[PDB]
Amino acid sequence: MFMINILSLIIPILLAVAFLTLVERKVLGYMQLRKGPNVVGPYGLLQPIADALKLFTKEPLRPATSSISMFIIAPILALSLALTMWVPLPMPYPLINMNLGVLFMLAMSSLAVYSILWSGWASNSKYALIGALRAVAQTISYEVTLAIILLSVLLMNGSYTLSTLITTQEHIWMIFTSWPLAMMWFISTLAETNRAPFDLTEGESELVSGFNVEYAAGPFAMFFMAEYANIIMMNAFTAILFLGASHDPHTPELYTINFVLKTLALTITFLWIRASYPRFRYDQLMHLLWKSFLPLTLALCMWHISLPIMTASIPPQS
Amino acid sequence: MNPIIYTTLIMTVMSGTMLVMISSHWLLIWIGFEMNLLAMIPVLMKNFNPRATEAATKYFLTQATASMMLMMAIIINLLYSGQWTITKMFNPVAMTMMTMALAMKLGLSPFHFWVPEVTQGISLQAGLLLLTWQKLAPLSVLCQISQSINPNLMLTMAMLSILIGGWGGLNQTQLRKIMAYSSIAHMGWMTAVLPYNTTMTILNLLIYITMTLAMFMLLIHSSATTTLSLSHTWNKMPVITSLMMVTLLSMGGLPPLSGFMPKWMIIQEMTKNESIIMPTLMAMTALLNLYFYMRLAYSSSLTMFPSTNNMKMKWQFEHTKQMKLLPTMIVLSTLVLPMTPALSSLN
Amino acid sequence: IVELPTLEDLKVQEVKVSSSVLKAAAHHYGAQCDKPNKEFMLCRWEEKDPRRCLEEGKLVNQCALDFFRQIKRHCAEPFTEYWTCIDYSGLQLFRHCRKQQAKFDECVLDKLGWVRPDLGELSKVTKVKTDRPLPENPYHSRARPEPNPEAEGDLKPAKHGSRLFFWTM
Amino acid sequence: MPLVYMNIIMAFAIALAGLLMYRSHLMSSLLCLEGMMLSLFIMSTLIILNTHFTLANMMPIILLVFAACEAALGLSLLVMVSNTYGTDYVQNLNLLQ
Amino acid sequence: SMMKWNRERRRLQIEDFEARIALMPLFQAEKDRRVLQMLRENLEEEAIIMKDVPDWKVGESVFHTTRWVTPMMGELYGLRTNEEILSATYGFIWYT
Amino acid sequence: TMYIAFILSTIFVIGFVGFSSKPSPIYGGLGLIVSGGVGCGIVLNFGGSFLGLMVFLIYLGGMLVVFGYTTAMATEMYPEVWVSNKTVFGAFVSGLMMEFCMVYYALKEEEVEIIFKFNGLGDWVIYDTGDSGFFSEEAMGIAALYSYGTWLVIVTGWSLLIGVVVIMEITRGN
Amino acid sequence: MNIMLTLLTNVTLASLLVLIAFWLPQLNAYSEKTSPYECGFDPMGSARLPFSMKFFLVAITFLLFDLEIALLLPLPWASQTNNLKTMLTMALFLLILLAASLAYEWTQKGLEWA
Amino acid sequence: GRIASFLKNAWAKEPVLVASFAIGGLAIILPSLSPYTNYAIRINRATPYNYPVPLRDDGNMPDVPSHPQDPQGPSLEWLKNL
Amino acid sequence: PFFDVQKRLGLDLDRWMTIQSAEQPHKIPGRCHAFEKEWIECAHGIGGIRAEKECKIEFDDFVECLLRQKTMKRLSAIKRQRDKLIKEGKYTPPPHHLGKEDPR
Repeated sequence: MFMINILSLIIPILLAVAFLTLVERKVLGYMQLRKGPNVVGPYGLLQPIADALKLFTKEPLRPATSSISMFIIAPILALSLALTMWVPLPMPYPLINMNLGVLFMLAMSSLAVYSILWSGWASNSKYALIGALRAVAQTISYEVTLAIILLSVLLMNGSYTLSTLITTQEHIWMIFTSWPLAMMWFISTLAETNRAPFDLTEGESELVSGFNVEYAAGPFAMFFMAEYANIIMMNAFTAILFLGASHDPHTPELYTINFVLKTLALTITFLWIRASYPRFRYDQLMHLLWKSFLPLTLALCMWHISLPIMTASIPPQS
Repeated sequence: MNPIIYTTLIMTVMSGTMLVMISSHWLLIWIGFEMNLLAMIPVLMKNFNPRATEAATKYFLTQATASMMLMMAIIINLLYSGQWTITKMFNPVAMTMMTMALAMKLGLSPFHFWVPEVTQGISLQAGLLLLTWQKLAPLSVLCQISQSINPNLMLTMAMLSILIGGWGGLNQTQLRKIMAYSSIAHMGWMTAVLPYNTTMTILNLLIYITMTLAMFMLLIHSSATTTLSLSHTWNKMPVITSLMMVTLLSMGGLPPLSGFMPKWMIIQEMTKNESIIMPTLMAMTALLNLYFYMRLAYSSSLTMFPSTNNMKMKWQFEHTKQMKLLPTMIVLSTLVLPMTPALSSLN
Repeated sequence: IVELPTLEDLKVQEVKVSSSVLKAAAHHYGAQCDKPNKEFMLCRWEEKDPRRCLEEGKLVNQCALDFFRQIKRHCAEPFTEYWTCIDYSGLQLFRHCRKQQAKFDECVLDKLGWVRPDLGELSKVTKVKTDRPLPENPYHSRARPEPNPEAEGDLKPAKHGSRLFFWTM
Repeated sequence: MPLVYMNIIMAFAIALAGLLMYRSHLMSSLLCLEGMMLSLFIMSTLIILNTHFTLANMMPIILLVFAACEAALGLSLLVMVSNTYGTDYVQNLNLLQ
Repeated sequence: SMMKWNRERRRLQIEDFEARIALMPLFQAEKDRRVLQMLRENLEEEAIIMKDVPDWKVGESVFHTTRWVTPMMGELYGLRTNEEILSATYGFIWYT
Repeated sequence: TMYIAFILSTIFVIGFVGFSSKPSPIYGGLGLIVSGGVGCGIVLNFGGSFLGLMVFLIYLGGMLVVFGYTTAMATEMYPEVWVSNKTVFGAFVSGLMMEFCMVYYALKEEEVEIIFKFNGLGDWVIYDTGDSGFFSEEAMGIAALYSYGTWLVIVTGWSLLIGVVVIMEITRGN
Repeated sequence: MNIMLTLLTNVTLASLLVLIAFWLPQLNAYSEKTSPYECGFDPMGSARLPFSMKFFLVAITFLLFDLEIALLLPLPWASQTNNLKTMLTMALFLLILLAASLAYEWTQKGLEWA
Repeated sequence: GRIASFLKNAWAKEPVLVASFAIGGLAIILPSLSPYTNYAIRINRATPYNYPVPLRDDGNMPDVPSHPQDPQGPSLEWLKNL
Repeated sequence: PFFDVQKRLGLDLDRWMTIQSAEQPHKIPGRCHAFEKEWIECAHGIGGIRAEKECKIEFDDFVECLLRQKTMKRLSAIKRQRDKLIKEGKYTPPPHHLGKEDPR
């Protein structure tokens, strides 16, 4: 019956990305004073399914110039990995007890953007190619610092296994120990997921919906959907990794009741970022990283390498 | 590229070979070549030409595939004996490939085709360094795996290197390509005797390096390149053409000269092994190798090709930036013949 | 052609307590059962062949049986109250329960009367007397082939030296 | 030797023959070379996993490094050749094979 | 705080290592007898199956060596049901 | 059994069949993606999980992306699909028949005559007991790299560093 | 097994969404509707060569850092080795070179990104 | 003297980088100073993934305890007090 | 020129990584440590040449330790033999439900 467990992991999350869309227009609406979607609800609630139906019902043309195979395979990979990254996530009990699933989170995250590269390559359009390319730039440029700071915050939990990361937070929370790395992790999740100030992949006014343009109905729904999969997912990831909680094994549910709060509390923040800052432009986007984030990530890294020895505080896990 | 970086590259090449000459573990040898490569390519790219670029493309492409086959054959060796120490290899299908990989690294024929071309693409500095220092490391490992070599496979490339090192030498004008066929020919003589007795190899190696240092220092001293360009030099600084003659003859191995010492020890060693026919063919072809050294001598010192007028002003201006190491590199590469026995110092 | 023990001669009634229950009390089990135990493993690491030490491998089984027989008549309800607490976690972590261990360890330290070893104690290597010979050559192996002579005298000067070709001296 | 190893070795042989059949723009060759690299990696790691020859668990990753490293270099040369042409192997300045 | 908690967890860890380290030896005994058992049994099944072959020393060690080897867990499951083999080798890795 | 590791080896090899054939670098990049995931899976089956995830991360998550940059610099109009030429497609089929002959040899169950003998049967057979304490062999096995193997760390550091220098001294020249 | 099963269910799920995406609207594709978008007016030419040294000049540096972090990964486990003073220098060492490499790029003006 | 002055300058100019060098070097110089480091390595001597194979008796020796827990082997409660 | 400076200076910086045994972290045994140990103890003053004669048997057993080649050809011969008996013989009932689960 493991299969029904998996299905039980995949349906609720898709429902969550739909209602995530709706919340996005809501909050992001009230920042603007204007109310968000409302009339169709009554509280808007029925909207996202009407939305998705509007999409899938609508004709999804196969472009004349595009090669078709890449053009179809890319969205598939997008939702694929967007969902697959969810499996080893301790809530509290992981669906899979990977010995080193964090590293796996990095693996999925790193194959993610490759789909963007195909998405813009097979699309054949000028905007497609240029936007896709700059997209891959910002992405990788952030995955390096990404993985380093994640390393440095992992020296002290003990090991790459995720469940232990609960155990190592049975009191103080990791964040008080190494918040600056939490900042850089936050922003790196704010760019790797391609979000608000780090907005370039969509391009928007800069490049009229970026790479995603030539995709029409359903595949567009897939990239859109998968994008929100990554946003909520890196949010949850940050939540478990920098914000611990009380956990009685006899009542696991209690913990989850807490956890969705602590993660939702993050996701909303991205939206409340979106309502706040103009995008960086491709120079500065990479400037602040290579010039400014990174060296601190290193100095902090040696520092965190060095605390366990000076403090004689080396974490247990073999 | 400022000297402070250039010197770090060249020193890390020296290190990248020294490492091969030190480590016993195989992985450090493949690391030795691998580090050697990365540090070898950029130095070919100084000055930078539309030509030089594709020169480096050739060199990298062949060295990379060679290093690949080598690592594969190491891994196969490990699979069938679980070792990393150099020693004997324990699986002929692997061993022949380690021989092939090294055969590319020396540039022995029929793998040789890259070497005459690459030499064409770079200045005589980077050229000389390529034809001497790069010849150390792969030989440095062949001496260590002389114990189990499959002599047939070695002598075949060892001969064919001499024939190809001959016939492709009669044909060219511009000197650098000729120096390439000279070296590609001497490597046949080094790698020939290797199965039988490594000390003769290392002797021949020393003579070869001394020789090609003599030549390339001379070509540098006159900045000649194409044969005709060399032809003018007899009037300006007659000595150095009058000295290219000799060093060329020492390439040719006319017997009073030092360059005869290699061949004449080699012929000894192989003759103890019987194998009497092979050195006869080899020594006969070495003649063919000599002949284009002679023709090149005719362009230069023995006869005066017509001078161009513009040369006259150049007579007022002495050459500068003297290269200290040169005179000794001439003299050792010539007069040393009644000092063969000292070869036993190499044990 | 390899020698083997008969299918029967090895046979011994198994310990059949579950692993969680086993672990709950094993911390004492090391403290009490011991001499046969270390005799056993020392016997194993000596000659490597299992068959050689298989008998001691029986003796340890029965020793452990006697250990639990000593257990069940006394502490049990506190004991079950303990390992039931522990088996509930799939990490088998000691930290999750602990308090019951107060019950169990006290009921034993009184009613059957002997102390639990401290955390820094079992790990240390133990001296062990034994009567059976340490094996001649555990690897069996073979002869070590005769080494080449390291013969030497002193160096008189070469008879004519550098005798190769025309050189005289 | 178990058949799987034979299969990976054969993947090497194809990863070489592909490099040497060698055609049109050379970027394909840097690919084929990297594929070759990957086959050697996997063939090594399976072995170090086999015999529990634990120290050598360090090698494959180190192997990977330099190998990837040279390939990382290789693209740069391609750039230069791409810089003057828009790459193709079909165009070579040098004479005498 | 991280120092305190981390050290303490190191203590409960090392104590857990004493726990396992106390459990170990009899497991060694069990795996021992079980191995020799399976080896005997499979050897007997060899005596039945290969007996038809005119020329077949039965159970011969491939080695010259007298010494025990601890068999590769391939021959040890030379005839077992496929499910038992799935339990045998991949069973850890495929386990969650 | 499942022979799953072996069939993964087969998909691996055809991954190199479509890859070693040379039909625009981008599709070859796909070829190394497929062969990449298949690779990490295969090495995962012996449980050297950390390494399989190195390659699944460091290689495919690194390389083939930068190749997804070279093609932006190379491309040329009308890149060829595998089907787009007789020699390319001919080559792909040329790989398929050979590897299929190998699988047929696996059906033969006889030791392979090619090059050198392949002992045959299932992969599982070579496995031995993996018994250990609360640590995988791999973990401390690679952890050894720092404390117990400083020399390699030195030469790798030096090498990568001066490799960056080389990239400089090539690109700056223009 | 476990993981392969979830991979299969995910990919089959997505592929199912694709098939219900195409074989459903059931309407009229035709030329010019299917022509590539170019903000109205037709393209001046199919996508070619957006060449830039400023791509690889940094992207290669990405690749050579990613190889480095690949060596950083063993660290958490290496931290528990019996002899840290033998280790610790190296733990710092690579990071220095990482930084050093960057530093060298930092000021040879090789890091113009963009 | 004056060299201190351009720290005010750099701190005015590139603070990020300044903090970076600060902790980045301090993390290297500091560790040798800390006494706990000697304990730190010591802890990892204490924990035994591998089994402690017993040694045969051979005339006293005698610091090796012959178990049960003879007070002859290493003390470890020093660690317990931490 | 196998300079062996690492030996003369005693640095040993390379030597450790060599060989199946030779001290490994947490003293984890090689899978084929024993045949290897014997085979190397056989190998010293004999040096290289005579060593490929006299120590051949040891290296052989070490080979089979590495590849398990011969035991696989045998085991394959048995399993292929069993098919011939598959109709003539029913093999063993317990494999299916014997005391092997009682066995621990």
